[PDB]
Amino acid sequence: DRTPPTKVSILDIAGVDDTLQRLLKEVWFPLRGGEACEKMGYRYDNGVLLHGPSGCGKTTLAHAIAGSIGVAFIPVSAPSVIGGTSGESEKNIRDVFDEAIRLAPCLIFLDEIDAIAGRRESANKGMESRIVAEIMNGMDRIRQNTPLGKNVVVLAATNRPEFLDPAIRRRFSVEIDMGMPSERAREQILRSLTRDLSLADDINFKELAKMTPGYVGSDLQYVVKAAVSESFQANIDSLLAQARAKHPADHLANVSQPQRDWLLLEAHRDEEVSWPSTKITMEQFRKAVSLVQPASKREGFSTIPDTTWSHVGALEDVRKKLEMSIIGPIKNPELFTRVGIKPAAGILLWGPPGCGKTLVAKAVANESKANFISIKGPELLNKYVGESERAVRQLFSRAKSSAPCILFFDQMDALVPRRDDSLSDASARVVNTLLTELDGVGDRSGIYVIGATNRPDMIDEAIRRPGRLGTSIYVGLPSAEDRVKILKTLYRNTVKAPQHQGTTDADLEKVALDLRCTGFSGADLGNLMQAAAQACLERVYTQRQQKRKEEEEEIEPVITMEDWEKALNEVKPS
Amino acid sequence: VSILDIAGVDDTLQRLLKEVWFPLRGGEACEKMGYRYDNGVLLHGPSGCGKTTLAHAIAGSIGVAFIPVSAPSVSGESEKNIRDVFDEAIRLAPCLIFLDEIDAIAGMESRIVAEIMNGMDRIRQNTPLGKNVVVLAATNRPEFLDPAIRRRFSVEIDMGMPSERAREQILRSLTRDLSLADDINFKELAKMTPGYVGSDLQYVVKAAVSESFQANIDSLLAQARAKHPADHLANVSQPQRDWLLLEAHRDEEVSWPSTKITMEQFRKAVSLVQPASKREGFSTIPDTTWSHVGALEDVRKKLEMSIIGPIKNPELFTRVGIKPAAGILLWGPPGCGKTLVAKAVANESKANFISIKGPELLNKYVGESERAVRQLFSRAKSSAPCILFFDQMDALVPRRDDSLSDASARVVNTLLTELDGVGDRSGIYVIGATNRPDMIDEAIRRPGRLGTSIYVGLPSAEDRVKILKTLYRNTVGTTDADLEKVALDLRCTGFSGADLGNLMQAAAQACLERVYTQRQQKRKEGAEEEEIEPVITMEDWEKALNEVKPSV
Repeated sequence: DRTPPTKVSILDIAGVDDTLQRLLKEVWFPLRGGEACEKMGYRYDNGVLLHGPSGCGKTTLAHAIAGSIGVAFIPVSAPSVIGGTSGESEKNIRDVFDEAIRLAPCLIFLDEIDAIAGRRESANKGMESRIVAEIMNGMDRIRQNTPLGKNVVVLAATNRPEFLDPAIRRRFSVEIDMGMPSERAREQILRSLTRDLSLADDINFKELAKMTPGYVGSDLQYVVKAAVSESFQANIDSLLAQARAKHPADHLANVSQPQRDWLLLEAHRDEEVSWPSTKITMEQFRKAVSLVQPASKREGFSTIPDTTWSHVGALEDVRKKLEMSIIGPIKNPELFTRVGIKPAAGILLWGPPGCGKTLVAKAVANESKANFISIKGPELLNKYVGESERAVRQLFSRAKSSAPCILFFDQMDALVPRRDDSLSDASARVVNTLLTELDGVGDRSGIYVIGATNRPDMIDEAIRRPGRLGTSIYVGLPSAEDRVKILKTLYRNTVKAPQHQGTTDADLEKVALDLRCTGFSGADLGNLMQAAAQACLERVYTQRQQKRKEEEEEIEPVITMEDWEKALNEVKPS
Repeated sequence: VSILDIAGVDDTLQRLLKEVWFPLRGGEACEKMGYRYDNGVLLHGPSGCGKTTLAHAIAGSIGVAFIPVSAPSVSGESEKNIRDVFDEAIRLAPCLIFLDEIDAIAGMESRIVAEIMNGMDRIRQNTPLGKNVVVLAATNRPEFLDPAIRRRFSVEIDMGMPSERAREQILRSLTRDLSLADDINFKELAKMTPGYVGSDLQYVVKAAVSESFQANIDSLLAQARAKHPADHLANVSQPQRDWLLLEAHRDEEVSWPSTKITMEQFRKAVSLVQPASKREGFSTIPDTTWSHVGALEDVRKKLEMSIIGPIKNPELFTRVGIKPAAGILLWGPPGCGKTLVAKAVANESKANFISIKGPELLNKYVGESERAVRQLFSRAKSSAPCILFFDQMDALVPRRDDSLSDASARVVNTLLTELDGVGDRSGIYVIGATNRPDMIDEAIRRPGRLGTSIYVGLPSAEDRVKILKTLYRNTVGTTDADLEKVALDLRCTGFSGADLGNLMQAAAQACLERVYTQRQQKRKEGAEEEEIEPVITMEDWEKALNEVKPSV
């Protein structure tokens, strides 16, 4: 078996243009330009490493390169060349390299180098170091035993380059990082995948790339399949209706509607009808967002909050400040960079206690359509010496992974004390890391930090430096008349489910002027409405088990004044 | 036909429609769409649930030629056979391909997996785009398949708890050639067979056959006993006597009665067989009533509004616009009657009740430690609606003030993700039970997840009377009125479910001490007639109550 390549050609891959260009100069040139090596009398062989996150299409890229070059290609997987009998797996590697040198020129894709060559330092078992030594000797066999006219190139891929032994890691000449696709790369991948498929003219790939911060190419491959399935859903329902009308015959049985129609589909079988030509509607792409989970979800993704600026009352000047400071750079980075405005990485919110300042950050996150990550107050402070700052640094690393990102801390007053006084030592060990991280990335990384505090005058001055959390904004408390819109939008987007109901919009205005509902914010009003609905449902459940006992129906979801009255008598501010 | 013989699988066919019927028959829709449609349907379920039956049903319903492939059906020659199958399948398109027990030959087997990969690629690239073939397979365990095959086989259909009609029809599909009487009524057997699967029904029918023919066997035994005079021939023991009687006779054959298995024998076999596919299965709806649980009227109402209301009227909460909580949290005295509280809610909800006995899910495995948690939620979703009980909640997620143990983090994050995924409409609610609220992971107590903390109270005096009555009945005058006063003792107030049992055991200690003193005195002073008496009077309970102290 000469191991011929396949047809996974470049037309199916995109978004890796920066990396793919380097391959043109590093792997294509030696493989078929070996005649240049022979004429120059210079052995020109190389080993290329493609290290990147899992599910980035590395196998597809290798297959595409092998198919495009057209030379022999021998893929090797790490588990497939491991034998229980100690002394035969090394024979397998030797035979693979002998085949490579014999069937020259060719390309070797030794997949999952991390699973075959670990660290020799901790390799107690002789097999682990034996494999590394075998690869080391085989690389020299490659470099020497060549016909001088047709060199061979070795391609390897992994996910943890640090896990590789330093010796084997050094042998691969150029290590290429295929990071998470950017907006342009994601748009290119989405448009390339939807190549042969008929697309609706209103499909906008740009804002497709815009709502997917943390997805990966494989995640996009699942998303396109989900959207295709949703498009086929309407055609399947149309087929079901066409079967119900084409051969009604009342029914051939009395089992169930899906089974009853599937009998008709079975009965037709050979009969065929023209299939309507449907184009994937843009609504289905947005529907597919929830159908495919992101790879970077479990790692504290904290999906974009659904709360909008409606949930917060008035504060127009505050919203203008936020739009000009954070939203604007994210919305139109080109326009702001035209003026040369470096996006400030830090903003500070101070004033009343932690009533609803979190919702302010969620509003910015939703407006910017960027990932939001929060922290449960001073949860980062632990008794151990080292892990106190390790979580802080992991936060910023994850924010690097999911760009853009929103890192909103909670109650910094207990996490970054003023270190001017010669008091406490562990606290300084964390604030120093915080200053370093803030100073590190504020320009174009897209990771903006939002402060949360209620005594800004007692916070340390080094953080309030410009570029860091130096933008101080005083978020107050919404007034009574502001609560009119808040209650209306809270009730409207939640229930609104069918004159004879218990909406009573005037009751919302009456509640908004409650004398005992003073210290309430966007979160407090939402909690109050939740409590009122819970009390109303309690009343419904109580009444349903008495009047029916002495059965009419599930009587009513009607919400009366007494529900809100008991809620306000059973609510505590802050 | 195919559907008529396999009913109760409405969800299976509904999920199968647009992934199977669409490409095989209406493949030209994709050709007009210009989209290749490659998938591998992952079918999972215990043996006997009907994987082979549904496979042969789709094969007989499509009407095209089908090749029956199983695990034993096919180091290079079997690979060539699979190439022969696949190349003709793509050549003879459209066609249906199914590989039964695909797990058993996808572990030679690695070469089989490589052949399957190459075949799926060649189907992807060589299809006419208008008449394709679908690689269908069924596995008794999804975990056994290769992870690469797992990712490639991203299409799944859940064959969960078999329907009553399905169970009845598969019972009849077990009894084709069985010589049966006319008294069999398969309808009631399925209705009283909630917690069994196809293999379990096979066990049930085999036990029924064995018990039915036990009538023939002991008929022969009685005939042999009456045939041979002189009382008996073996004085050792009854079964050895039966075997000795059967040995000598041997060749003197008799007309074996043409016995037909009766429904009564099936009823007898139902009780004997109870595997439940687990330690408890899904523990079919408990019979505990709210009269069993003592008082807790406020607690009862809180459980109503928190869990029972969402279960009874799922649309009501959506109409009010409140997402139901992920479940409840229980705390207070030790685990005396928390299971009663959970079982009462399960019984009123009339849903499945699955409980985990604390530090049992965690074993020496670390890879499967989270897999067990995932599988529990998967089965609960399959058997929706269901309630899940976690007593001794401390055994899984103590306070993570110091997030050091990597396995603990892997467990807690996975458990949080799974419980958060399905808490609103899927009908699965998880019950958390422990002794102290403050020894649980903090990332659970906040709203949305298990943030509803409910305090379970100690049993009352009327409950204490019944608690004493049950245990004292198990110890066997009864003196029920005396036990009432014992339960009404002021010094006995500071007890709980565990405490009364230890109090009774200590009272037995004083009683037997008095018995020893009487035995010594009567034999020596007052011969050794071992006049043992277990009667317990007020002196014993009073002395034990004074000698026993309340717990904390």
